[PDB]
Amino acid sequence: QWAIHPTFNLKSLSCSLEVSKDSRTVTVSHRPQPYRWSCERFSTSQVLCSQALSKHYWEVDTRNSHWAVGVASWEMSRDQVLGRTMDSCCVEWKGTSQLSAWHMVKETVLRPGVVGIWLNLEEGKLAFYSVDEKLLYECTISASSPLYPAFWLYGLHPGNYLIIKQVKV
Amino acid sequence: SPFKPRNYQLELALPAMKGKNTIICAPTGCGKTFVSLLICEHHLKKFPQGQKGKVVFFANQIPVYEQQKSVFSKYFERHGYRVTGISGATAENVPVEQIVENNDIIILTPQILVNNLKKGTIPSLSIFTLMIFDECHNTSKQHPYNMIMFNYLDQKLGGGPLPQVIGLTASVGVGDAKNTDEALDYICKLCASLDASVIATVKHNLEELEQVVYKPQKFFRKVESRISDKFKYIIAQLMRDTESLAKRICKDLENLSQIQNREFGTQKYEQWIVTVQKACMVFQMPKDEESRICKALFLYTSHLRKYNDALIISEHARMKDALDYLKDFFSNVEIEQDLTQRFEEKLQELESVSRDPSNENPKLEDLCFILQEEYHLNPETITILFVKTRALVDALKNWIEGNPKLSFLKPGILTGRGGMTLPAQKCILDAFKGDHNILIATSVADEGIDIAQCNLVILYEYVGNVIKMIQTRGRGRARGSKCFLLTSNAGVIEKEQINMYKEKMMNDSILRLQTWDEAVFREKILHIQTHEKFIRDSQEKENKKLLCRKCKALACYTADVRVIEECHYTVLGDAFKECFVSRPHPKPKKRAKIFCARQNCSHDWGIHVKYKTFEIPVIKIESFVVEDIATGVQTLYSKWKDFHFEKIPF
Ligand SMILES: Nc1ncnc2c1ncn2[C@@H]1O[C@H](COP(=O)(O)OP(=O)(O)O)[C@@H](O)[C@H]1O
Ligand code: ALF
Ligand SMILES: [Mg+2]
Ligand SMILES: [Zn+2]
Repeated sequence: QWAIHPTFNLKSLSCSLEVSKDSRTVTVSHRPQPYRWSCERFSTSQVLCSQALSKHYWEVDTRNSHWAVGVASWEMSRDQVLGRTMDSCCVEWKGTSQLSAWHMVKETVLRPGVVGIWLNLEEGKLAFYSVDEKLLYECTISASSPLYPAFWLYGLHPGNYLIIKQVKV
Repeated sequence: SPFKPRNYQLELALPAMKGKNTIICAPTGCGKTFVSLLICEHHLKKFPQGQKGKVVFFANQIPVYEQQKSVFSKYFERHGYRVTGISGATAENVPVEQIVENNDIIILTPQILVNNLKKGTIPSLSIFTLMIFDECHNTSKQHPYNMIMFNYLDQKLGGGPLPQVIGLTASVGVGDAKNTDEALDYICKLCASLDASVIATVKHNLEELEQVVYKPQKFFRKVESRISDKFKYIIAQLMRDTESLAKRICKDLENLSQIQNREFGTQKYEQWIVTVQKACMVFQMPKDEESRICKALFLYTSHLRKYNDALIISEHARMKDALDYLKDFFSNVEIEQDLTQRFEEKLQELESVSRDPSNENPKLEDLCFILQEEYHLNPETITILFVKTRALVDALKNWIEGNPKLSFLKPGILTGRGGMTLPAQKCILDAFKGDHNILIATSVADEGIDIAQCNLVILYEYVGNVIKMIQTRGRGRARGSKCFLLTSNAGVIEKEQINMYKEKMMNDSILRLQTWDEAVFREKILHIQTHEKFIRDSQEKENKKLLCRKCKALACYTADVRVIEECHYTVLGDAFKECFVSRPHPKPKKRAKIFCARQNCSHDWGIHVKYKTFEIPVIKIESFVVEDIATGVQTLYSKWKDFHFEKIPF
């Protein structure tokens, strides 16, 4: 019930990464996509969900290479790397074939899978899940500024796409 | 000691162990150096008591020389054999005639051996018994390896004992074949050039090779250019203006050079400018107006060339660098006042567009992206970046150190001597074993640097023949490595693809050659050697005036020039002591430079220097035009070898 039906935003898209017309699919293009030059542009292969979040649940699949999914504020630096700055907290499947959760400077590492995020700002709790279901690392983080899901995709493996999966109650 | 010999090393060693002159062809990283170690050890230990033999090992580039010397020294210390090396580094070197005799293993750079052989201090090659040629694919038209082999073969075919020859390679090279037949011909000619009967490639223990050696993966990155470039447009407008200015004075110069449809940022334009120069400063008139026209055209063409260089650097390097170069030229250095006004007019617009980051060079943008995403994926990795020119090495060093986004990178420069020195190269190399993470290298990083950890190779518009492709790709000794060719031209990508094929076709041709029956191979090799030796043997068998290239002032005459130490040129006489003027505080200060006497002509002729006791000025032929004392003809000499005269000592 608490789950929302999110969608990507087309203002923070990376020139290397492409989005489908339905805006339910992201993927890595073979060639760069020329786009507007702006201070918003990441200049790096991650994107943000369109919906702002100021009791919401949304889940993505990791089927089809190297990915990071988490939460980030708007006040984050555009050129900064996802998951290592103050405003961001994420889980990434690193190149050592391991899954980890990244905090301000730290990295707690622990078999990948289809993941889900459930947040409650009133209780200020963040929970990550694996559907098989299963549980991932849970934290107690509440942000003053409203947040967005932040997704980083591997930028050099063409044919690697990410879809947020829309389950129903 | 801890190194355990693997099977394929013994397989490769076998034919050399038997005692035939052989070539070894193995993929990069398999450890051919250890194979050389084993062959040398077995060959040296074979001799009976009271008799001993020598071993010689070459290398082209200095860092490779240093690392091979270190490897040999560490391995052969325990047996007690004495090793040593010679290079350009050793100063006041003990005469080699016996440093060859004193030691067992000697490491060199082939130019030293060629020098000694030509001078004759070393009598003959028979003093040695085993010659090892690393990176043996370079034995070709005039490379020093081939001259050593020329001495070897000229000795053998005519009438003492001769040493065994071993060569190592990772790619024998395909030359310019268009079909398997020509590749086979090229490989046969190569084998003939160094007198080898056997080519050794690992086949029995192949499967062992696949999990021992990881093949690096290849990728391409095409980057488009910007449709609208403010700096390009404004500099092109300056080009059009300066071209109109130059056109107006001269009666004609469209017709002087056959070149047509000259673009602005192309090397063809640079060749056109050079041709116009070399055709105009040689043009004669029946007199001061002649000098004035020469000066005007000289200045116009010089600024044209400098701006064209700025354009090409701008399209290659970052925005700021081109303006830096142009401003330095203008500040360091009538009509020139006019051109200075023209440039200072636009200076501020140029700076404004330079400091607008939206118009950044896209190649640098994509390179930042590649480094960022890789270092995000793997926090720790060692990467190498390949460029064409040292100026770009400095530019990339500064640009990498000045980007807040790339705080990860810790840079390390590497280039050939002359300029980094030998111990500096050794320290930079050893550091990578440490706090450095990226290495910016010129062409010297080919033919084996052997960094135990490298997972990323980047080519910045760097392409060539198949040998360079293979040797560049092979650097990624670490498993999971990758190579990325970054370019803004499709033809480069096409050349890379066709080179990959050429590698495949060569690799098939060598396997075809391996099937041939023995003693027919050797027969055709002997035939080729005989024919080539015959071909080479029969192949071979005043007081003029010099004047300033910019103001046509009578500089001197060749009857007053005396060469010192056969290698410096100077002139004595008070007449020359008036024709020039030094500068009070010379730009290096590190010694006073020479300049044209007339304030109209500020042209640098030469430089002061002191022989053992005497301070004298020396000039460069690059400063004058030569004119006959009898006729009015002129030519231009770019290099003293072409000039012919009565060379007289001090
Ligand atoms: N017995 C061994 N076990 C493991 N590594 C070895 C062994 N012998 C040599 N090597 C490795 O081989 C490398 C030398 O390879 P090299 O012959 O220079 O490559 P290439 O064939 O491209 O010239 C060294 O870095 C060394 O670590
Ligand atoms: F001989 Al190599 F890398 F090809 F050392
Ligand atoms: Mg080698
Ligand atoms: Zn002059």
